[PDB]
Amino acid sequence: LRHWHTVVLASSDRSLIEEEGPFRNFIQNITVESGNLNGFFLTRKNGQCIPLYLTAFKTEEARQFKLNYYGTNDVYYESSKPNEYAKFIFYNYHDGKVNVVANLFGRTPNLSNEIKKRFEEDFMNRGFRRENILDISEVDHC
Amino acid sequence: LRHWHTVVLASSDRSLIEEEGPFRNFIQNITVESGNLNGFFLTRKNGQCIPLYLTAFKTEEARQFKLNYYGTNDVYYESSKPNEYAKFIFYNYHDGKVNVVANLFGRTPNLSNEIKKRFEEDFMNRGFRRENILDISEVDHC
Ligand SMILES: [Cl-]
Ligand SMILES: [Cl-]
Ligand SMILES: [Cl-]
Ligand SMILES: [Cl-]
Ligand SMILES: [Cl-]
Ligand SMILES: [Zn+2]
Ligand SMILES: [Zn+2]
Repeated sequence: LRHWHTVVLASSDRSLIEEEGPFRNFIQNITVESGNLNGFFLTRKNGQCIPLYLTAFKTEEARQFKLNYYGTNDVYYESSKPNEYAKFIFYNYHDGKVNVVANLFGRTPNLSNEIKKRFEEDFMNRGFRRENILDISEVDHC
Repeated sequence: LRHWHTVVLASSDRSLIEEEGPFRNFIQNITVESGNLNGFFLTRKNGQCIPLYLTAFKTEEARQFKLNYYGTNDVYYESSKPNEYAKFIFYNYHDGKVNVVANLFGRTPNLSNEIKKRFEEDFMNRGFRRENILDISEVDHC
């Protein structure tokens, strides 16, 4: 779980992942430190690209983490092929309101259409609009 | 996962678990079938306690399930004391809106103070009012 790229972002609240949104972050590296996930991202804030470091701390159960950011978050990791892609589902609690932000990471800037399609269908199968899924592999970003 | 009782309900949207709420259901039994969880609950409607049968389907993750109810739900099972209690977290997706409904089940109508307190503070630590936690152990319910 080293070198990564954010390929697709999906959220119950589109603004969370729109330009300069709190969850429009682009992963660069993920370091596992004592079961915790040390993430290094880049993000655009007021006209520039800036570094963002966040640690998702382990919990009583594997693949589930806790992260303090834009409130609190329950983080779940998933992947059939851990060396090809990584999926992180964030349930963000911001002042009493809950939102889900799904992240699809790839070893390179893009991922197979198969992986991306299933990721996107799963999101849509949960009642979310296609407009809320942002494939950033086809977009220039930080 | 036999005999169970709903002891505490907690939700990001209080109305979901108050009277007439879609998630104010009382577990009676949980039967495992092919990795799936077949739950039998009671629901209060028009003065009567009515049966509610729902199957939470397995996934590529042992304690994770999928459930079609009041929209769709990603369900997670947790418990450090499997024969004493069961915790089920429902991330509900209804009309593009996300809500979290946590259920604490006991072998009997009530549960250890230690278990209930940990459950309750974990929920509160995510920015929710104590108002959103309903301990029904002493409430006359189905
Ligand atoms: Cl690369
Ligand atoms: Cl690169
Ligand atoms: Cl009993
Ligand atoms: Cl009984
Ligand atoms: Cl009742
Ligand atoms: Zn690269
Ligand atoms: Zn009993």
